[PDB]
Amino acid sequence: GALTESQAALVKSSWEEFNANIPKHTHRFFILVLEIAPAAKDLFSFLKGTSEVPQNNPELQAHAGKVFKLVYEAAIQLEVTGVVVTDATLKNLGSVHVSKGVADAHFPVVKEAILKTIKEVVGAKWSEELNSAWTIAYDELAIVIKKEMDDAA
Ligand code: HEM
Repeated sequence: GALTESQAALVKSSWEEFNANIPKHTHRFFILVLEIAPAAKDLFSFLKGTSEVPQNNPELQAHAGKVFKLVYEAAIQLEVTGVVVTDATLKNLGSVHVSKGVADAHFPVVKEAILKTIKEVVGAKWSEELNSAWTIAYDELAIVIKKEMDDAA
């Protein structure tokens, strides 16, 4: 709907399971990115000039771990305040994405790689409600990001 408390619980819950195996889950996210849009590889500094996604890279792990953390925090924020607040960081994030060649048409790619990751993290605990909670948070965070991008360009 607009993030109920049982929806926020599920995001936090699946988020903690994700965090439990960063090496594994973060490698798996970039696999799902590249399965969707193989052309995206080149945008990523730690993937460029590599054949396969690295499995024990600290840069990949740090990046993909931050990404998930910000969707999960966006979802708590929506639950609690009703909105996503734009701060310096999301302003900062807009200029970096503009610097790296990210367009609005790229957002659906990372959104589906994140849904598929989480589905594999929770396994049998997956529900259509968890799915809609991550969807809402991602979508609300991208809208903020996208305008900070559109203001940087
Ligand atoms: C809400 C959705 C997204 C979130 C929360 C987000 C978050 C981030 C963050 C936190 C970083 C590192 C920022 C820094 O400290 O420099 C970053 C970098 C990056 N992101 Fe995203 N991102 C999102 C969507 C996307 C999309 C759709 C793409 C395009 C395929 C993308 C591509 C990149 C690239 C190319 C970098 C630079 C990382 C590097 O090359 O080292 N992002 N993103």
